[PDB]
This record gives sequence, C-alpha cells and structure tokens, in this order.
Amino acid sequence: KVFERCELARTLKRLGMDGYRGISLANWMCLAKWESGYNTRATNYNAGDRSTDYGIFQINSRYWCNDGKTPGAVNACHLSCSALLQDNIADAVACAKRVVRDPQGIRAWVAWRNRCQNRDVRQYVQGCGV
Amino acid sequence: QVQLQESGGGSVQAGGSLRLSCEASGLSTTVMAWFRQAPGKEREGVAAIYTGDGFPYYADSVKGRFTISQDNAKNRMYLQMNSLEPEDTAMYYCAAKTGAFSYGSLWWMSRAYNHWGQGTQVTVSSH
Ligand SMILES: [Cl-]
Ligand SMILES: [Cl-]
Ligand SMILES: [Cl-]
Repeated sequence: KVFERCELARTLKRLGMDGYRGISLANWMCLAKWESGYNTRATNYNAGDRSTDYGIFQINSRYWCNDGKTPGAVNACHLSCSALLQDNIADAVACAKRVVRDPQGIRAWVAWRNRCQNRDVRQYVQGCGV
Repeated sequence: QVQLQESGGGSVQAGGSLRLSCEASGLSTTVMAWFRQAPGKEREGVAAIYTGDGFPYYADSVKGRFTISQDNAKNRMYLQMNSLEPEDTAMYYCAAKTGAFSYGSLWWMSRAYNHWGQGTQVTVSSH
C-alpha cells in the first residue's frame, strides 16, 4: 500500500509516534517519505551483505527482523520481516520505535540524516490537522 | 516526575524583546512548551519544541516574532520573544510531556501536558 500524506500522518499519530522519544510526527513522516515514499511494499536488496530493507521504514534484515536468508542475522525487533510488508503498519511502527531507542535515535537512518535533518519537515504535516 | 523552573520575564516596550527559559529536572522530556494566559482570554499554547529532534510549533499570532530553542546538555528550553506587542502581555507558563501525543491531542492543548511551571509575568506597553 502507498499511503496518502495526511492518511499516514493520522495513522502514525494514532500509533503513538508523535513525540515518541522526543521525535516529532513531522520527522517520522519525513523518514517514511525518504525511505519508501510511504510504500509498505518497498524492498531494497543489499548484495554487499545479502540483507534486505523492508517496508515503509526500510528496516534492515541483518539486525532488526528475521527474513530467514540474511547471514549473521539478529532479530532485535523479534518480527518476521514479512510483517513489515503489510498494509497495516502497527508492527513496523513498533520496530521503528525500537530502532530509535538505540543511541543514534532517528539518525540510525542515513536517508533521514541527508534528506530531513537540517531541512524543512513542516511540509510533511501541514494541513493534516494532526 | 519532572520539576520545571522558569526564568526571565518582566516589563518591556513594544518592539523590544525578552528571553524566557525553562529548565526540566526528573524524568526526561519528549516535548517542552510555553503556554500563555492573556488577560480576558483563555489560556493558549504559544510555542512547543520536541526534545529529541528540536522540531518547533508556533501559534499563528507569534510566528516570525518568537523563536523557541533548546540546550539538552542543560535540559533547558528558551523562548526568544521579539517585536513584542501590548497584546503579548500575559502570564507565561512552561509545560512538559514525558510521552507521545495521544490521537486528537494537539501541541497547543493544555490537556496534553502533565507538568507545569509556576508562571512568569510578561508586560508589554505601548510607546
Ligand atoms: Cl516516548
Ligand atoms: Cl547465519
Ligand atoms: Cl520491541
């Protein structure tokens, strides 16, 4: 599924992301925008370590979720990666929340650092009523 | 919990400025804000800032004139109030959250906040 902007904003809000560990809804939106274009089915294979990034947040299969085919895999979110490919993003949100409890917080995502940090992110929530 | 301590405030003439600061102790904050209670008006969110990413919200009436910022090193948040006008006269209150916003809860809603400062008087007069 590809979310509409305000549809996704309301959904993330409903799942408790707005202000989670001090991270604004606006920044979570920018993350989803620049990881996957709001697309739950997004996948990116990394031939370098045979890992795959999954779902709207492009969560990687080496550390976070189990896809059964990534060598040296840890499953820190304790989730099947397939769970991160579903229309309902509840599981993806919980895993994203786990990611940011690590010291880097939302900086864990290099696309966020390059596309969001230090840039306008108000545009992602403007007009949504969230 | 979270103890909030406000500093700054006072009297100034229109066009002038004041800097308010609020320092949090206790649980770590997710959001810190200034509210204000103007005379003969209902209380109101003025500006808010997310502790983790520094994202700010501003009330329409202070956009471009007020700037909210922070130094997490000192668990300290600042409100730089520029181009002050008589109608900015109010009691300003620091507020803080330790968790996320519930659905239906907006940054400017006092109910969204669980911790409050004691209030700081700001009086702006015409020239
Ligand atoms: Cl939180
Ligand atoms: Cl292995
Ligand atoms: Cl978890």
